[PDB]
Amino acid sequence: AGKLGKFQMLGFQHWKGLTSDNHLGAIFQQAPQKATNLMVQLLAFYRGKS
Amino acid sequence: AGKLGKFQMLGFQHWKGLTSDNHLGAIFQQAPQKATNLMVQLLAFYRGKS
Amino acid sequence: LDTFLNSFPTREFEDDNEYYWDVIGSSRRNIPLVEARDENGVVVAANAANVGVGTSPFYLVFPEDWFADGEVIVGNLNQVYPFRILGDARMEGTNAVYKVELMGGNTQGVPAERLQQGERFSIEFAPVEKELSRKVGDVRFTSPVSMRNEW
Amino acid sequence: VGVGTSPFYLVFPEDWFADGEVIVGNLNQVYPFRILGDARMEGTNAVYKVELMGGNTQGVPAERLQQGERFSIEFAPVEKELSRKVGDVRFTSPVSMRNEW
Amino acid sequence: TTIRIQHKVAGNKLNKKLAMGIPMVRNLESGKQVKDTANMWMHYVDWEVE
Amino acid sequence: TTIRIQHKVAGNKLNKKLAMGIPMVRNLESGKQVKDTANMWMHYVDWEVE
Amino acid sequence: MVISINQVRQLYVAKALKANTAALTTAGDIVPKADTAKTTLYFQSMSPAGIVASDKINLKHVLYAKATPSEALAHKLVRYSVTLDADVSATPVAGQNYILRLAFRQYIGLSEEDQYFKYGEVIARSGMTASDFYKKMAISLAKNLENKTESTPLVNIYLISAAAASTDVPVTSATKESDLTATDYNQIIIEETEQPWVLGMMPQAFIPFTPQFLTITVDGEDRLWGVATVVTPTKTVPDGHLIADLEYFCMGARGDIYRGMGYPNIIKTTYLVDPGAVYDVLDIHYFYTGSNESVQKSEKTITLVAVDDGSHTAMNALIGAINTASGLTIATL
Amino acid sequence: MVISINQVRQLYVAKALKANTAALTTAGDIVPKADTAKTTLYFQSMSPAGIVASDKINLKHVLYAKATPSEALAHKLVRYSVTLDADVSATPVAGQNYILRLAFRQYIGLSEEDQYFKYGEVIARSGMTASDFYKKMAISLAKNLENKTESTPLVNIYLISAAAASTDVPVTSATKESDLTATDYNQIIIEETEQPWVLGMMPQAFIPFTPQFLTITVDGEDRLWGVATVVTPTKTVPDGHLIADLEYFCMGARGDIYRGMGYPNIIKTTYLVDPGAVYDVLDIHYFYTGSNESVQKSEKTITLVAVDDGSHTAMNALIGAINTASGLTIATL
Amino acid sequence: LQFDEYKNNAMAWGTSNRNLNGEYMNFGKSGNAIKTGAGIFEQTEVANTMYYNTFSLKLLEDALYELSASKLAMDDRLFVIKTGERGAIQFHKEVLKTVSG
Amino acid sequence: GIRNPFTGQKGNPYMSFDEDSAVIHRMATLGVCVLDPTRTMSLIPAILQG
Ligand SMILES: [Mg+2]
Repeated sequence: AGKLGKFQMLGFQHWKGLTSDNHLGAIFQQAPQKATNLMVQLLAFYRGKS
Repeated sequence: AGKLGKFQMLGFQHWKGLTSDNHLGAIFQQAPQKATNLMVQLLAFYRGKS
Repeated sequence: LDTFLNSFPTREFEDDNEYYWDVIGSSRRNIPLVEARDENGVVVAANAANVGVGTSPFYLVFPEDWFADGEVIVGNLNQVYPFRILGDARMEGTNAVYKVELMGGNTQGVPAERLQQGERFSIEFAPVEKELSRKVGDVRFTSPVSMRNEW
Repeated sequence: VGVGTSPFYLVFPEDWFADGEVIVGNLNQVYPFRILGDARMEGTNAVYKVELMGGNTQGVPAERLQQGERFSIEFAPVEKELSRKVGDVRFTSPVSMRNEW
Repeated sequence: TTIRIQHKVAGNKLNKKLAMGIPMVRNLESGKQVKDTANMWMHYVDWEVE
Repeated sequence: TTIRIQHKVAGNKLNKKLAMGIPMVRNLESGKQVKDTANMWMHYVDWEVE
Repeated sequence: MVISINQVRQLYVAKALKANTAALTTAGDIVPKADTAKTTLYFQSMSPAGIVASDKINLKHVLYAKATPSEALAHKLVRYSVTLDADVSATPVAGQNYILRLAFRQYIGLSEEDQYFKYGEVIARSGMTASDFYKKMAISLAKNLENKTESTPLVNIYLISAAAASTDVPVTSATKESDLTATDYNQIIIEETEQPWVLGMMPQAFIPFTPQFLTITVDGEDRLWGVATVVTPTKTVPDGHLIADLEYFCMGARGDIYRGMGYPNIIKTTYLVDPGAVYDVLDIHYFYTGSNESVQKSEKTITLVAVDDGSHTAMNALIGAINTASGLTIATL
Repeated sequence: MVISINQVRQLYVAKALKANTAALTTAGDIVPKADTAKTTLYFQSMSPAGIVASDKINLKHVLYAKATPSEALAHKLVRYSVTLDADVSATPVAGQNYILRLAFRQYIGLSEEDQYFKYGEVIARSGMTASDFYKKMAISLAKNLENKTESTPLVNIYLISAAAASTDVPVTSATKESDLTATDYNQIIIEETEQPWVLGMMPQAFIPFTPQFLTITVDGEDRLWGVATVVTPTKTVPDGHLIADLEYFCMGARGDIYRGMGYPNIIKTTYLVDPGAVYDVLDIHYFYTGSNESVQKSEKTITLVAVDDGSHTAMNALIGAINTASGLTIATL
Repeated sequence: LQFDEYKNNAMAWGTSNRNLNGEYMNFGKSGNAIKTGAGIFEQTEVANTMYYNTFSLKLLEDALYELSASKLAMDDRLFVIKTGERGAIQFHKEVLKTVSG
Repeated sequence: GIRNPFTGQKGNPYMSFDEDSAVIHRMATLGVCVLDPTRTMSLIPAILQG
């Protein structure tokens, strides 16, 4: 219940019973997905090569 | 300058000249590497299942 | 000096970045006691009388909600005074107070010095009636840590 | 003497250590001393501006800085970006003996 | 002697994948946390109910 | 008319990899950032001096 | 940390009381709102980015509403007074090795099987009094347990004299024999210490221990050397780190469940609890049931957290505003 | 907010100024240390995890040292006063459509080639005066610009009554002309607004603008109906969102460059700048030269920020502590 | 040769200079921090370390049995103690004194 | 400068300075990782702590 190295920023975590999405993101098991096919180029008429 | 939706995390960033390791770390291009074969199992004699 | 250092192998990396790995641990816990209260709410001092006379209800405060509805939990003296929980926890902040009982045929209660701060409690099981039993017991999870190094 | 990370001076009877080097006392790696310049000379004595390495907030005791403490060289650590020159090397010489009839 | 257990999950956890920022572990019968690689959350709930 | 340019990078940027938290972009002559999959920071320095 | 829930738990910070909706100007404000026919209670709170409200509590459907102080959520650091057994020998036997073991039980991981053992030792000599023993064994324990190299703080050890009898003189690994100058030391106190805490990642957890003694040869038998009794605690870990980790969890209920997962792209929720202040906690635990054949209940709880100044000024004014508005008899703490 | 560097730049938040190393007890303390020969200057400060000293400044190798007040670093928001062109007509000519094109130039993208336009339109009536024009023009502008469900606010609209002439009458999309009852309106003020800000991830940026007018057929002549002049600014964006970004960058030159990246596997840095408080900045720019042939300068700077309340109390005491220790002549703001 | 001793003295007798906030405490000549990481002896002495004044077999047998009963199986309790020449004589005198009893 | 005693090159196409001296510069990066420090047991004399 302490630290093994100097830079141990995580502690062992535990809970009981019904598990929420809040319980899963706090144990770092929920992350937003990247839509890799989705890419946005901002619309403009570029005139730098003019 | 501004946002395209309600939830935009980043604004565009820019700099001039000498790039340092935090110039790359503030544009999120410097991350620690996960050493996957290195793994620590804490030593104990486990007397469950006994 | 190098003959000392040549007993350790070399592991080869790609860059001079900080690296991290997973430290994995253990799971079999028990929970200390904070304080014990009788059925009218008075905190059980060490010089008090017996607390669970005639399977009277009384209370155990714990630093976290680790226990469940119908479970039998035991103190330092396992199976001598078994406490069966009655109902879910009433959360007094970060403090789960369980209304418990005394199983095992116990008539004259539990002594007051067996219900002090630092007394550790672990889960035995959750016994139910044979006819028209209602759901008891619950299920618990754990999670690991990580460590780090540099150059 | 090294509270926070404060400079203090170490007087040696010769110039044996170099700029940027880590040197250690009798309790070697508990208090590592970093050279913060060149050895400004006082006769044969060479005084060294010194700060402490490690995470040494407390300092170095005054009984670890007296006459007779045996110092040795460790290494010269340098930064990852825009590093500059540190360290030096050392040399020796032999002796002789004679006999008669 | 008749015993009973109970666990409740939300219906959001039917196919809930675990984006493991830290690895997800199983509690063994021995007491050891073993590292696991299945990404579904109900694989870990069914381990602890049994 | 005579002109000059200069740019200093540190020595440790020789084989400095980019970790790609965001995409790494490259400014074009037309005034449009285009995303690039080159892993080295010197690929983006050598485009800018040109 | 991650806490258990009775199907939900949502937390609101009561930094101030404004008594109507139009006075919500700074963040952290709270207004207990209800109607005249006391059927609905809710809390309009000023978030860091606008006015927000809570779930509308049906006042026939509350189960309990009891508020706890900040003195009931403070972990008391356990003490152990280590002395010489006068039945074995009142003074130290002039030859033996006197060894004391500290049996830690929740070293780096959660279980009682992740143990750690630290030691102090004194070679007793002739003419050594009982006070010079405790001067020499509090020095030996401090070099092992309060050293500068250890990854975690393990115990704080102290010496108590016979003249003072209550005041602790702290002995550290840098403490010398010439600093501890008293001829009337009568015990050694080994006290638990507070472990480090990182907000939401490393919870508040403690390493318990047990001072254990080894056996010395007195006459012909190996008698255990000493006796250790639990002394009543004098130092408590305050409430701030438990509540700051309790806002942080219950903020994910009304918000983003991933707090920082994937970092160019996070939604920075701003938290209102100071980790360096003590707080009072009020829990209204209610449910929902409809007028239909669906008569089962969905239990819910709403936590309100206000600063404690020692006389509970902010929470009792918060409790009293709920009592007039909603007609609930929350007990003044 | 990434900035440029000449070489490495370090920042130290001065939350309290002490006089000894021993007085450094709280996170944010500082003390300027020097010799009695004034040949070396460094700043001992209290980090959130102990005492840390700064680099050692050679007092012969300083280039400049200057202290910047808070009002020098406060962005003045740009105001534009839209009136009817008196040469065209001082009253609205009946039956003509009065359209105004606000030309935004640095909308969401980072260049002048990413542009955006918002319109406002008024068709004039037979008895419409100048004030009734400015009322309906500002109702139409705020209906288009300040809708609630836009992505970001762009500009603020303010009528001015000619009797008041110095108090801004705020016009929003919820504003009706039943609320605007004054009969002497002489201008429409359009003023840019402060964009959102996340520390490190979103810098402090502004979207500039110009009002442009379409032509009306006055007397058979297509004349543009109005003029737009830039009046003196009356609002300022405070310094706090600029210094917290200046600390978030300069805490990777001392601390961790990997901020957040593999999210639970990070070191988390504690930042001592409150972003809702103004600061004054002191830049001590200095260099290092080697012994014989290493004569190239390593030109670096040490930043110090002190929170200031109106009159610059904490910075002028910081400079006064540096000037008596270093022997420098930093001017006091 | 001197660069060879720099590499070996840093791999064993290396000391980290970073805070618990993440900040490094020693800055180079170019102002960038010196990011020193610890060595063999510093990284391994942060746990399971005993500082004894006099050595006894009652100490070391109890230090190695409470360790092994908690963590190791029966057939896994072989301990190869690395020491010096004087530590072997100090070991020899204690297991002589135990066997003489 | 003009000559290089480290190599033996008399004469210089690209001079660094005019002092007629020679300087050698070397650099190296290194590291040591100890995974678990609870799996090494040590007994040290008390005079070596400090
Ligand atoms: Mg060890």
